Amino acid sequence: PRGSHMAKLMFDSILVICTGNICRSPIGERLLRRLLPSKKINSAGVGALVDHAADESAIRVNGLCLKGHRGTKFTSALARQYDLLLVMEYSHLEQISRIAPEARGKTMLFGHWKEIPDPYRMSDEAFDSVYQLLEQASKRWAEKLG
Ligand code: NI
Repeated sequence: PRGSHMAKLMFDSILVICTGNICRSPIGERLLRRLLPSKKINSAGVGALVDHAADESAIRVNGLCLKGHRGTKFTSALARQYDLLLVMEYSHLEQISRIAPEARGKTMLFGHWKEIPDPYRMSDEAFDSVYQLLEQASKRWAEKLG
């Protein structure tokens, strides 16, 4: 979990997790990717829309592209491939413990330095407020990991 130059040794892979894997986690993944170019950053959804491209609204919103993103179901097998798991909603943690018991010990909230709301099927203003949350949350994580 901490706390400096040591963090770079402990976490080289990060799994960003939301519900549908077409709004929140796609954005968070891309944000962390250009902040941590050396790390393995992917995403999944506890109730993902498998093989679905990123949501239209999420795509619209700063200026970063969601290139080649497809919906990915979260599985214990997948958790086994990542040092750190970041979830958007607190409910995800509980659903993670249920799906992958071994992963719970290595999962925290995206924006640990409050949870991020589900923008799915909401106004563009909601996507902006959420995006803002994702960006600043992604920055606090970038510094806390080098
Ligand atoms: Ni479909």
